[PDB]
Amino acid sequence: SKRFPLHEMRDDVAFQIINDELYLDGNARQNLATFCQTWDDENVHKLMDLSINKNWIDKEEYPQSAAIDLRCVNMVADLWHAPAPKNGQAVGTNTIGSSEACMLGGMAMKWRWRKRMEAAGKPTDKPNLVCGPVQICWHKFARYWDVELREIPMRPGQLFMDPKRMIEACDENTIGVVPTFGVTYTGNYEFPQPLHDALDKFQADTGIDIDMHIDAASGGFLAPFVAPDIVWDFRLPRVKSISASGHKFGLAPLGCGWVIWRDEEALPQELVFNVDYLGGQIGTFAINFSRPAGQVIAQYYEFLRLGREGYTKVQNASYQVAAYLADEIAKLGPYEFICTGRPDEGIPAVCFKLKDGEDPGYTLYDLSERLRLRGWQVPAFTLGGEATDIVVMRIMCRRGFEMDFAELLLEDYKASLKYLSDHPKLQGIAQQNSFKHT
Amino acid sequence: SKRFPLHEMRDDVAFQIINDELYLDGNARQNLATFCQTWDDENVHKLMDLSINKNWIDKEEYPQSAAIDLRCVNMVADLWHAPAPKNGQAVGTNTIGSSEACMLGGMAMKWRWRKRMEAAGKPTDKPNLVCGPVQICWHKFARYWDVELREIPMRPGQLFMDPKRMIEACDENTIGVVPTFGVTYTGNYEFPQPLHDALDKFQADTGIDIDMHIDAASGGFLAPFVAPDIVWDFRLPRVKSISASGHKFGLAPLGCGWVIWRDEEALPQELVFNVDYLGGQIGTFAINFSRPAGQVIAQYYEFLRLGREGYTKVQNASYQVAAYLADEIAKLGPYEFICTGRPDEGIPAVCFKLKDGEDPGYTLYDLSERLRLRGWQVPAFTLGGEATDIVVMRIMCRRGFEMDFAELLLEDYKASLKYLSDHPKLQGIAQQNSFKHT
Amino acid sequence: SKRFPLHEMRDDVAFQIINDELYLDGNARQNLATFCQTWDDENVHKLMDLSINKNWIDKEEYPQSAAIDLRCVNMVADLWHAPAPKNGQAVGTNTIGSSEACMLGGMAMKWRWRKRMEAAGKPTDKPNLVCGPVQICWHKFARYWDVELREIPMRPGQLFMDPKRMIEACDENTIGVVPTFGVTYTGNYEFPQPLHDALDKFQADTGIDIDMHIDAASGGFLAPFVAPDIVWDFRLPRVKSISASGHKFGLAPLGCGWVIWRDEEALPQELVFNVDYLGGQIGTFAINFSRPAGQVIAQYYEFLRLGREGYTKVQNASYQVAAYLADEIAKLGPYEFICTGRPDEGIPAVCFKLKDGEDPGYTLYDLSERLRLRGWQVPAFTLGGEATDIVVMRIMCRRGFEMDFAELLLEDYKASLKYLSDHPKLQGIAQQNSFKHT
Amino acid sequence: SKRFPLHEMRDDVAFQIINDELYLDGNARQNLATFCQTWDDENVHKLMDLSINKNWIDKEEYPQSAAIDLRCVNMVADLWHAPAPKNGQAVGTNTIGSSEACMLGGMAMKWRWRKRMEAAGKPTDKPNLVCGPVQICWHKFARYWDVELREIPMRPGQLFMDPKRMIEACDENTIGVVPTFGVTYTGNYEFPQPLHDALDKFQADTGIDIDMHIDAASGGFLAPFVAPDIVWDFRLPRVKSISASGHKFGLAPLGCGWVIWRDEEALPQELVFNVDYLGGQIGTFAINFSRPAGQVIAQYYEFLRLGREGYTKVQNASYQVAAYLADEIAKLGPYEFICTGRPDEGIPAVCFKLKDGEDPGYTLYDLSERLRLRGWQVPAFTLGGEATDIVVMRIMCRRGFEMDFAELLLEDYKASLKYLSDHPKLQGIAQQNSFKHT
Ligand SMILES: *[C@H](*)c1c(COP(=O)(O)O)cnc(C)c1O
Ligand SMILES: *[C@H](*)c1c(COP(=O)(O)O)cnc(C)c1O
Ligand SMILES: *[C@H](*)c1c(COP(=O)(O)O)cnc(C)c1O
Ligand SMILES: *[C@H](*)c1c(COP(=O)(O)O)cnc(C)c1O
Repeated sequence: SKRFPLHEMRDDVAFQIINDELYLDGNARQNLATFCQTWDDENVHKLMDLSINKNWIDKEEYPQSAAIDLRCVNMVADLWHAPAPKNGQAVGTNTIGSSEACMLGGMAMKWRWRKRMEAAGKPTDKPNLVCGPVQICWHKFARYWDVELREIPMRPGQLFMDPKRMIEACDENTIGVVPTFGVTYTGNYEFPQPLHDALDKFQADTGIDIDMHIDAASGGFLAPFVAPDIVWDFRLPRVKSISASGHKFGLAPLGCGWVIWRDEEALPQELVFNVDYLGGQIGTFAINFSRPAGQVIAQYYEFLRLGREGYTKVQNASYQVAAYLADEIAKLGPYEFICTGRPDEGIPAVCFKLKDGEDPGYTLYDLSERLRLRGWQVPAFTLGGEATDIVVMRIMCRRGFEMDFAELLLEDYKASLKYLSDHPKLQGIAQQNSFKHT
Repeated sequence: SKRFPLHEMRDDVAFQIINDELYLDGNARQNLATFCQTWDDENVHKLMDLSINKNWIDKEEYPQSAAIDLRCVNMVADLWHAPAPKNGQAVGTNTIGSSEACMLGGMAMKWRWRKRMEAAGKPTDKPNLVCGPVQICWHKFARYWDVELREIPMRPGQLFMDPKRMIEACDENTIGVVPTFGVTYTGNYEFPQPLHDALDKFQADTGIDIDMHIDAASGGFLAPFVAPDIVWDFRLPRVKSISASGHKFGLAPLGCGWVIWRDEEALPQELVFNVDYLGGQIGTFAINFSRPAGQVIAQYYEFLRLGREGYTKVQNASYQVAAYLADEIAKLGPYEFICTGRPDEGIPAVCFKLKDGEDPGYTLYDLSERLRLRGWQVPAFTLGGEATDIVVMRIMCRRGFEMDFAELLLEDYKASLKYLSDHPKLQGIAQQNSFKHT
Repeated sequence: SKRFPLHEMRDDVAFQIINDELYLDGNARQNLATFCQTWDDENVHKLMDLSINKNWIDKEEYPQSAAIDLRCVNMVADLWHAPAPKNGQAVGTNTIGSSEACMLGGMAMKWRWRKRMEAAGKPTDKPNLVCGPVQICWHKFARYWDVELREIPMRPGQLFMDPKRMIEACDENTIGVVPTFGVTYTGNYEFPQPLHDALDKFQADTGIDIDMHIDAASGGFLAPFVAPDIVWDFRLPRVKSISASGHKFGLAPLGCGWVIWRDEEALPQELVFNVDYLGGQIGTFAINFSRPAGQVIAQYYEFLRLGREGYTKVQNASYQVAAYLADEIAKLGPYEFICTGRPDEGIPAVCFKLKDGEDPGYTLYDLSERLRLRGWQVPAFTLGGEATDIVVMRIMCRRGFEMDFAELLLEDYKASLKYLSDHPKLQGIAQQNSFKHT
Repeated sequence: SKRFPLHEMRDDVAFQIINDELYLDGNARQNLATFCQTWDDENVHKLMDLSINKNWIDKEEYPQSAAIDLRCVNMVADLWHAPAPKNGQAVGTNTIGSSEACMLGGMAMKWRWRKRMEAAGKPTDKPNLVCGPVQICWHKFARYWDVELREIPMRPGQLFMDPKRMIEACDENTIGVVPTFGVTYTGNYEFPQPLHDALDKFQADTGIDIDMHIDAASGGFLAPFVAPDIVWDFRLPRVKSISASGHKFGLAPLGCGWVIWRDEEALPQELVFNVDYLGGQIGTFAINFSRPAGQVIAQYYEFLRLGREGYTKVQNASYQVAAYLADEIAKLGPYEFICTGRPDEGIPAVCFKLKDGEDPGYTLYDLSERLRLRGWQVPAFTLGGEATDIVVMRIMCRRGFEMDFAELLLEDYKASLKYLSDHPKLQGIAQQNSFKHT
């Protein structure tokens, strides 16, 4: 049970035991809380099966996996408008996910800032990072790398880091600013452009030059296709690096993330380690070492098969569903929407709360429980900062969640409302927050 | 081939294109350089295929995957003699590999050390780490977390960190010592026991109490089965944590690593982050967030199917082949062996060099090249520290590399020698280090 | 939107669309309400796949499928102690399920009765059928064939047809008595032996000769293996026919039923239809005509693979889990058990209710809902007969639901109780019967 | 050796034994006697495999299977011009085949009649059913439900139920008329419109109001696509119900039938039974209960993939081949055709007999045997009624039977004729009817 087994067991019996237990896991098709891919593609399955033993770090034994990874780095860099590479190869790396990507970005950000302060003869004893309602990976970064996290707290009417409060927290100890292009909590984009203008003025008034790292975990694979006019990437001079989750809207299977740097200068060479290989040593900047290359290969398949044309069609379908749900749900209760699935505002999500004062006879926690009985997982949870007095419901519309599935959700939603009305004693009982990806 | 594709392509054409390219990767069956699993098991393939979308961090949607992970943690802790958990669950976590596991162990060391010094009213801005010929992940750890790496260099006579030099580098700023229970370069174990005795005396003399973290990337899944008497794990009081690679001798597919802590006190809770889940929040101490659970499930399959009984047989087979090759190769040239595949000395590997002042007409680099033309990748490389000019050949004997495969290698080895003798001009031409996992 | 589609679409697109929505169906591994097979066997999947086009009624084109069906009929007849047939072939047939099998048995009863009456110059326009708490297929039989259904009502302290009330309902117009060897509602066996004794005495006293048809939908593939001493089958003279569901404890996949007659005399030939075939016409007594032979083939696979000893082990495991749950659940509340998974009393099920006048702060309907939120479907429903006031919870233990899953259920059971205790306003809200197979 | 096996057997041995004997079944590709699907589609195989455990009656655990079934009901009703449903859902149900469907239609018909007679103060103990050369399922219906079958006999000139002889058999005890829209014996359609006009006149002259149930086992999925203007469905007032076989020209795998009622009024609610489900009770009118939902899912796949335009193409291909064979075979002997594969007269079949008084030196029975030696099963059999002295050959052209298969059949046909000519003693030897689906 708790001990390492003493004796053997027939291969097929062991497989039989485990296979039967796994049916206890959900298939997530009715899970509207997660951001990760849950759609099945036969080709992706075959590519992953073929790559179970392909070692991502062994560029000697698996040269083509390595080659494909480099093409991916170039493509993502291009998608984000990185300046043309002098050597023809963009500066970036594949990672397990946005978490590792963000940490690599954070470290580079801290290193640049440090070397800069040292060149000015200033102490590098107490660095700080300015950001909004960031995902937990940034809290780990601040803690693990001894950096003071200056999180602009959420607050009624302004659930994001705005220019004014951002500047209020910036000083010579700020290694950089991290806008979240697709806030986990709500689905809305923190727009880098306005923040960028503020940083320019800041330099003009104080001489302090601050860089940006965009945590585009979700938005990095959305805006480029459905809202190209939004300027949030390398088109902005201060953006030295950007990270995103391939396994979210990048459409790759779980285990794929990306981080790109503006140019060679943006990435401190002190953070790159050379590794010997027969064809010459190659530098790597990663937290991991041995790991499978299947997700990189699957990511490439998605790029090759879809292109901008196909990604636009896929993301457009998600936004269409999200907008549909936002419009229909609005008609069923006294709700105040925070996100409505608009391409120009954020990701394909619907986030709302009960209007202040309004009491329809149930909280969102109660509604979430009723829906769970219908098989749906629609997360309800309290926000942070100075808005912890707010309870919201967030619906994520991923690939595979078609219009007809949304129609069914609406029927169950209405059925859940009718039930809550018929049984008033239910109101107020549900009090636990669901998994919200952070 | 550099920019993100503009137009889409037929799914099957995209697959066909990538599939054809992948034949350029090797299958590693004749690669005797890598430590990672290269053997195919139909059941492992099925479990992995079933888990492509199972999110390791989403304990809510995939509860059984989470349950299986916890069983593995307990089993590994048991295998390493961890003290009985007061709450029934061992303290530890699954990782992508030994690199992440080592970083988590390192940070824990750094944190325990901190609170130790602060308590004793002493500064904490100049920490250092004492170790031997460690794998690159530790060099990354030192650089990324600003810790002074005090690596005891290899030298003709002792290519490992010995008790004497270890104490010489130890002081009040030593956050801990890291013995490598299975040195990447040679395959030999750095025995923790002697170093442990030295650490107790160091405390009895200076009052300084230094702990250890065992990097058992390879050895953690070897000694427990074929050399139980070697005391290197939690049986030693100073060992507060141990890490190992499941995808190496743990026999799991690429993407699995483990780190276990002696008990709750060994892991600073300041490094643990809580995440909300409908069934209550759960603490996680990891660098990654979203990622697939298939490797954990496959690891469990190996534990269940093999048990101590099955692992002993698998590892015994490897040691058998290693010892055989060591015995037969010694008869082919003037060699000095560093590792001969002995269960009591290290892992299933053969490592040797030409005897000092002995020129047989070829270097090990030349031999490696002849073998490469015969399909084998047997790495030749220079050591580090004060042995920088020593060239060695290291042969890894993994699951799948059976006796008849070793017999073929010997025939190719002898043929390579005859060719080198018949063509003296080849001597000294090859000079590049092969991939050596570090 | 729901009209017959106008245009064609790509084969793989249509499949993709349907495949994706099928995830909305459950996998039933945590459904403890159904009696049907939910376990998966690769060999069964292969046999079914190979038989997709094998026509059960076309004995000419698919002679081996026909041969296999006949072997199954002989094996089932043998299992139920049917008298040895003169021509070497038992009288009986495969069906889609117990429903069709019961109707065939019902028609035969009605026919034997009619002929009996006609021979004695008695009217045949007012036939009735005596039974206990039968599954809905008998209510369908009564209505479709105009037979007065005399169902002995369940009542506190006697939820089954007892000898006394059975006789009270019998007369000259009774076509037969249907004991239910495994009552759907509770899982308990209605023992034929005592009822048979009553029918013998009834004949001796009134001259009325009444026969039985045993509805052994579940019990037919249980008692023969774990309680062979229970005399419920053909060993009893009045039992003219027996039916059972191969897809329940017969372990066959959905779509397999069986009905066996005592001998040629038990099956009126007026009900058999001869169909022309090259090798000679063959009689058929069935409601269906064209249909696949896959389930018959799979049933045969189960017979050959397991045999008596195999089935005994499979059923024994289910009885263990059931007895275990009954034993453990009793310790968690003021319950009165109706069925506790004892082999000598019924099927592997647990059925209970709250003790009269006892109020633990919840109804079983509330507990069922809490368990649903934890992924389990454990049906709670009101009884039939004259007990539509009593609410019970029934747990079915099928193949695949092993001990460890039962342990998990207990953990969730206890967790549900605690939640109900900490939230008393939940009491009495839930009030809808779950699917209970009738 | 016919008993229930005693010991277990290795799963692989049991599978091997059975797999090897199944090769004794034919693959039916050269069987031109059957109406059922014998074509293989990988997507249908995948869908069926995924649905092995999906319980058609458990709408609670398998809600999507249930929802898909309802879509199919609506689509088939639309295809047959059923009046728009007030509640949005057509009245009808999936069945295992046309046999069950016909019995359901038959019972409903008997009930509607009974209600009418009771209100009229007339006896209801002598019901009769008027029909033509119906398939065996109606003979079963008549026997099982005690209804007098008034079958208009086949006779030279008219091998079907004509208006005049239909009316001559109709009286106040007639529960209805059953036209066969695709006669099993000949492939010819019995046109409902002419019969309908006759029933209109019958009511005008006698006040006796008689309805119809169309047995469109084969024609129900043909005429709507290739002969839209044939008025045989709900477009006709007296048509209260229609049934058809999905596994015949509906292109679904074995185990799928359909029966649709004109409206709620056409279906006596006393024949519907309610079943409890967590989401509310749902009524069912079926003979069977538990069974797999795979065929329903596969039928939906065919509807979605093909649509009206696709079915038209598939059906046209079969008719093209039928017409081709009819035209060619006529040039090979003194034959009188009954069916020539015309879309406006019937299904894709070829039916013929030897001209009266003509003796080419062989009977169709002899020709059939010769073709069997060449791998073809082309049934030859005697008709009934007043044509008991007429022997015909019927060739069915199903999906998969391409033009080149037909060309091969013709070569073998010619070869068989030559052989018969060279061996005159063969004439008259063969005298057994083949399987003809009835
Ligand atoms: C999901 C998310 C992350 C974490 O990315 P992973 O791929 O899960 O490691 C980081 N930031 C934001 C804003 C996210 O939504
Ligand atoms: C292989 C190795 C590592 C790195 O482990 P990964 O599983 O590749 O991350 C670390 N330390 C040693 C001693 C190793 O051999
Ligand atoms: C399940 C059941 C039936 C119906 O059997 P099916 O195989 O679903 O047709 C009939 N009687 C009893 C007692 C049952 O439990
Ligand atoms: C084939 C046929 C039937 C029987 O249909 P099944 O799907 O085999 O139950 C009934 N009537 C006619 C006219 C048929 O051709």
